[PDB]
Amino acid sequence: EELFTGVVPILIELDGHVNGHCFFVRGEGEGDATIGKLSLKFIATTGKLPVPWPTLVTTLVQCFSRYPDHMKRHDFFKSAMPEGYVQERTIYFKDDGTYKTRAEVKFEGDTLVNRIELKGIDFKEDGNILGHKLEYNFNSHKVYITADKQNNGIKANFTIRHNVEDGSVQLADHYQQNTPIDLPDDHYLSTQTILSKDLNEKRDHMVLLEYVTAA
Ligand SMILES: [Cu+2]
Repeated sequence: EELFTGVVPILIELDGHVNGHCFFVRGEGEGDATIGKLSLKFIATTGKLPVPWPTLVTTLVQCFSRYPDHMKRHDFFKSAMPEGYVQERTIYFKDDGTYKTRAEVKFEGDTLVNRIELKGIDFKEDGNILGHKLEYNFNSHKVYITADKQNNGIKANFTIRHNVEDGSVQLADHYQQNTPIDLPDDHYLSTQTILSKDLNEKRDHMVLLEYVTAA
């Protein structure tokens, strides 16, 4: 709780391998967990990414979600601090390839840091992902959390809707395990996101603003 009153600096570092391709992504910014606001800039320090930016958005700190006082007792992510929880995920793109990921989220000094390993496999050649055919926007989604207990963590479930350029939609099935390095009765996070760019950046990048509240 108290480690998130005020505004906290965020550092996100990603390690990506998809179909033999390679990338590293670094993001700075800050979060305000008392109103659920995130602001972040990400740079692909290894030139043009091999996947479209919005596939990585879900993957790149839920501990910045806003919990109503009446729900403060059900916030897992904050309870596991300043020590760090591990976020594990599996992501199926329908009829297109998979992401499997592991991440440690923890405080380092006064910075909340999130360090991430990613593998991406079986992704179709010139499918929507490897073919960069998704629109550069993000939609709203609900993230259904539930207790794990038998491994002192939480699980999660949601489906991301991706806008394809022609007008169809790429579905991305997420499964999630978090585990500490507290338990919540079944609720969900309501997520809202805006993908932008910075007209004074040359490098390849993404600006991201986002609001999340629990219900
Ligand atoms: Cu690597």
